[PDB]
Amino acid sequence: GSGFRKMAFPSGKVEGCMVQVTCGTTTLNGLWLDDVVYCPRHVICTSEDMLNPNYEDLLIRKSNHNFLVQAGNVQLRVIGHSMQNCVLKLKVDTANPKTPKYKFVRIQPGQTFSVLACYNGSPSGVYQCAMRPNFTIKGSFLNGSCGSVGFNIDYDCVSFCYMHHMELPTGVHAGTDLEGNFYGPFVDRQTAQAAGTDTTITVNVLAWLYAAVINGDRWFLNRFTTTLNDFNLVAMKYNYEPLTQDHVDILGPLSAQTGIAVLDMCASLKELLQNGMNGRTILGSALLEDEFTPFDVVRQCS
Amino acid sequence: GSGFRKMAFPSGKVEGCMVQVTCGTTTLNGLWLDDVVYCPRHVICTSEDMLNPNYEDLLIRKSNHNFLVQAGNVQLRVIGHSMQNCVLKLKVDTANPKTPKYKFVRIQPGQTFSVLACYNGSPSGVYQCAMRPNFTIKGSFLNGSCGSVGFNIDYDCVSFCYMHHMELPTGVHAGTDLEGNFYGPFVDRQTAQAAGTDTTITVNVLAWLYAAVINGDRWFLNRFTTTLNDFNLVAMKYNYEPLTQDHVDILGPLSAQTGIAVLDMCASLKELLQNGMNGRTILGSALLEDEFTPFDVVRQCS
Ligand SMILES: *[C@@](O)(c1nc2c(F)cccc2s1)[C@H](C[C@@H]1CCNC1=O)NC(=O)[C@H](CC(C)C)NC(=O)c1cc2c(OC)ccc(F)c2[nH]1
Ligand SMILES: *[C@@](O)(c1nc2c(F)cccc2s1)[C@H](C[C@@H]1CCNC1=O)NC(=O)[C@H](CC(C)C)NC(=O)c1cc2c(OC)ccc(F)c2[nH]1
Repeated sequence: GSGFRKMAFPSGKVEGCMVQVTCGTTTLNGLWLDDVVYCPRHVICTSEDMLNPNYEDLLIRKSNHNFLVQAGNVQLRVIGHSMQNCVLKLKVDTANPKTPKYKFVRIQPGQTFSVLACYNGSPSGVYQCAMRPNFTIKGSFLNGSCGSVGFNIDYDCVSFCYMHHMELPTGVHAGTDLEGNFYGPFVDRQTAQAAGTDTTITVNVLAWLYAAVINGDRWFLNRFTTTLNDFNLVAMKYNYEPLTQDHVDILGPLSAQTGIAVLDMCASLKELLQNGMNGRTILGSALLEDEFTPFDVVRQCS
Repeated sequence: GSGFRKMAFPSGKVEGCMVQVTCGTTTLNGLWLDDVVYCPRHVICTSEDMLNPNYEDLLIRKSNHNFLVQAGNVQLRVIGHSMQNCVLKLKVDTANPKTPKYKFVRIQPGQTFSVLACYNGSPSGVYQCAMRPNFTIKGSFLNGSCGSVGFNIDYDCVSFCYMHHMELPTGVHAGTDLEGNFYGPFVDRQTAQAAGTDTTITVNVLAWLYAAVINGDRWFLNRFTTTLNDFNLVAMKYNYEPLTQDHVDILGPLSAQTGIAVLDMCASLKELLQNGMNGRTILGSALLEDEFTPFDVVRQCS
């Protein structure tokens, strides 16, 4: 009721769409919706192609009949293929009977989603992640994970937002939306790529402070307010992400529920940043949590 | 390498089993396997009853027609009912086509499982919990969550280990196995109930220290070793469970993968208990985490 546990969405509706896609001996995960399978285009790369592939040229050598698509051990015959940015669309001869109501959405930095981690078309586990401000995710992914998807569920409709492509040297992860456009500055090639410096997701820290208040932990409230501009300028000095107008908007329901204005909570956070945690804790921890969204708090705390 | 997240089992095989069970104005969740629906017996209760319910009496006072079972928006027909401890078994006349392979297990304290949180028969979220040494679980359960289940998945077999009954005043949770026997000293009546004192699950803290090493977080390591007995003396002083030789053996794979002997890792943990974490974090946490088992770590980190 107030465990503030990271909670994933139930994965069944996505489990019902996971397939494997093979070229030669390279097998990736794909997403089967209606009569189309979406997967990372680099399923077509050999070891020698991967360092700087010419995807257009590599694809020229591929026919429908070189792609093995399987649902478990059942083959789906490919009847068409095209490349859209960094994903392959394979048209197949069978419409997925388990296709949920779905959309493809591009998530915003700081938003969260569930990841269904899959190996050889086979679901291994589900966890919740945030899209960091530098457009990486702190996932958990082994060899074989590429094509695993991230999603949100809204009353029976699955919003697909992420497909996995890459691990960076820092151990973080990078990927695309379901139209194949990378989040952040990354490219699908076998190089060491550097992420921007990561920042704290301010909007989620504020959600967490609201959640603390809702559960009666409110020692850190002060009597002051701030302007949004002033707060944002101070936030950046502490490696906190500035608030957007969307962020202020989504804290509105939590503001209404506690009666504490968004900018009063910002002024309370501002004092915690400047004065430190005093020694004390909040909902148990001396660490401020930044991967609980306003929506997550609303969903699991009121 | 992998990264490291609190990971639940894909919940699809359990979502296909969830139904809604109503008796009077009480609605909760049931689990529909073959031609039986399992749910918490106190669906049969109205308000007065709930303080000192005589369940045998209450159950003989019901007929099959009093039980409204719904799968989606299709009423199932109840043709039979019995009671097994705190669980009600409703025989229906239609078998569940999505019934997975399953068994019913009673887990030991320290073991983890996934919880599919449900409301009105509808899956809402999934998360990973551990059975605490005081037989509570730290979940996120609200009104309407009763009948939600916990489970592990073992090679396409679902092991059901938990059904949800109660929130304690402290905000932790209590429930039964699928045989209807409570974990811990709790009772299904409408009263405020305290738990015994909790302890930290030491074998899990060690597994998580191994996960930290595998993911490149090493500051807490030291050159020392301890005996198992001396480790246990200190552990028990700090309210940590004793580590058995069986625990040592189960950490073997992670020991091998990292080249850190179990009793070396115990010396690290002893220094963390005595000296604290001195402002640093491990895998982003400022507290020692005890809700990953050795198997959880192995399965996730190779
Ligand atoms: C995928 O699972 C993919 N694996 C393959 C494959 F084996 C053959 C062809 C295509 C693909 S996609 C994998 C997921 C990684 C694996 C480790 N944890 C992960 O999340 N993605 C990769 O292996 C990608 C593949 C490119 C998109 C073509 N490469 C990297 O993630 C990668 C390469 C790197 C180098 O190269 C010199 C240096 C440092 C580095 F951090 C790095 N990362
Ligand atoms: C269930 O979902 C159930 N709800 C009902 C119900 F509304 C009517 C009849 C039967 C049931 S089972 C719910 C889950 C709880 C609700 C809050 N968060 C949860 O996880 N379980 C309960 O409400 C149980 C029911 C008993 C088993 C009979 N009761 C408690 O959890 C409960 C009762 C408490 C009191 O009673 C005076 C005091 C303090 C307290 F913390 C407490 N908890």
